[PDB]
Amino acid sequence: LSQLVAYGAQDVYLTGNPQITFFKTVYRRYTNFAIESIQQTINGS
Amino acid sequence: FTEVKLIINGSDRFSGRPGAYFRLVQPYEHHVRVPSKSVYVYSFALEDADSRQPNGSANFTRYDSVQLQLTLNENLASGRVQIYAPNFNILRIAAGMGGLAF
Amino acid sequence: FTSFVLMLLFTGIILIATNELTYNRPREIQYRYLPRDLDSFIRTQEMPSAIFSSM
Amino acid sequence: LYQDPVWFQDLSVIFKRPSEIIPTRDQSDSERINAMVRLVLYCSFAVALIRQNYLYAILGLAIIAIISLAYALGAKKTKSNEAYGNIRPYSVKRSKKSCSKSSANNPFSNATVGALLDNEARPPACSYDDNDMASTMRKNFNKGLFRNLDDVYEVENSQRQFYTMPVTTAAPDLTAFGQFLYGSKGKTCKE
Amino acid sequence: TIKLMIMLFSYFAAYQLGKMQERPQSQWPKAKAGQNKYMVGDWAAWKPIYMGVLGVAVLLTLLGPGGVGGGMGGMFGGGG
Amino acid sequence: NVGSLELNNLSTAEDVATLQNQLNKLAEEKHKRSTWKGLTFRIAVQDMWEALTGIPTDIYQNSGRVSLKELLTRDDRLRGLGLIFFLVAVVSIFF
Repeated sequence: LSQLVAYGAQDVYLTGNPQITFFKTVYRRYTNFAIESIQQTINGS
Repeated sequence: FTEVKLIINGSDRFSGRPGAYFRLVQPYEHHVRVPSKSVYVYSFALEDADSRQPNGSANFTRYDSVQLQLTLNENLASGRVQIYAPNFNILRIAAGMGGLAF
Repeated sequence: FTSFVLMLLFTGIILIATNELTYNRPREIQYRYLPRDLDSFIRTQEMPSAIFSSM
Repeated sequence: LYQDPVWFQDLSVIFKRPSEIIPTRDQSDSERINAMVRLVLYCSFAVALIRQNYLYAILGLAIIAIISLAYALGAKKTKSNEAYGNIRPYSVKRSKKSCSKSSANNPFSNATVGALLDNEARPPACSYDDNDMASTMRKNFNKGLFRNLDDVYEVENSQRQFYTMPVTTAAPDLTAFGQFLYGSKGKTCKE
Repeated sequence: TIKLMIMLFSYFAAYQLGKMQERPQSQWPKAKAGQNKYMVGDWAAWKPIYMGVLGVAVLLTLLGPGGVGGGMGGMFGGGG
Repeated sequence: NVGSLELNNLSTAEDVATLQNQLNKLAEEKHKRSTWKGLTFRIAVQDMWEALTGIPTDIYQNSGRVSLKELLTRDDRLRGLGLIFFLVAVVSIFF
């Protein structure tokens, strides 16, 4: 997290900051994941 | 003390002198105040109470043997003779590190 | 005999002076500031998508 | 962990410290090249001294450059000299054993998931003291991490917890462990 | 004497089967029972080396971006 | 849209400096081009300085225990051996 950071042209030249209307939500596209719940074994009475 | 003498490496540093000299005269001449109490002193430097400037010193690191002779009065109780010797050193500070040089 | 090696070094050292230019090979890449709006957008965004990149 | 004696190649000035070796035997390829260098240097210098024309030494240096350049450029990267298990049949001559050097993504070469990434067969991370990889490991650990400057024997940022696991390959190499506990003893009494 | 001198080296080149070399792996140390030898570092002596090591560590920290913070603030600079 | 991180600039720079990174690396580019241009064929009088740097330092390189040939000669020293051209010219004038 402490390393110097910079962007290439592909994240600057080929893009930009779109203007967003309060009332037009643009939702973020995200990674694919799933959530499970399982029991762990307890060692000790 | 009726008489006081300092001996350095077997030799007299000064001729022995009466205790009164060391109690009354020496601090008159060399320090800020005369104690008026029976405190005996001797300086190796001229005119001070630190005074924020050395006015001489005796380098005892070269004295292999130092003795001081006291001729005591005849009405003393057995006990302590507390001897102090304020001296100089070099405080040295560098790159975050402290310490005192000999 | 001696003049032979003298001329050999005479030409060889000029050859070396020609050769030496090849040694230093640094990479050049420049730095520039983000556009203000794009900079604000990047600073505002909360998720990074891809985790990290080394170049 | 497998260890080998020290050698070096003709660069620097090693060609004089273990001097008076001329021709190769049971030596590493770098040592064999060094021995050839010694042969050529002594031969050409002696020839130049016998016939004082001052050019046989030049030809000796030129052929030294030829041999060294050939060795430097023509090396074949197709080496898999990795020792594990019961057999090391690839070569029996002196050579440097393969090591998986510490990397930025894997500072301690613990083979957590790096083995499944690209290597498949990953050479063991060799000893802590073999090739100065201790300094590289410390540098890689102290990448992007700030110290409080109250510990010059740094333990404050938890060096101790991190370490190299005993095995750094996909398999524990159980055959070597068994041979360690139970020697082959060659031809035994029952045979 | 060319043919001869080269062969003299050839004869010697063949002969010196073997390879002497610098000690490999790691060097080792011997421990007195605790009488009769001087410690490697004076016990009073050991603390100073601690202290000596610090000089280097602090000097590295005179350039913040080059390493690890100090006891306050921070400092900037660079090379050339 | 993506985070790319540059680890170092030939000397590890922690992600604290902001403009020092630009100043340092601009100085790096300037030094690299200065060395390239003063190290190419086009030289005016700098041969004397290169030779005077070459001889004592070339000798001293062997005063260390070792010195790699990639560094005994290629550390701005190769044309530093250009003084041999001067000496052979001198002797050819003589001889």
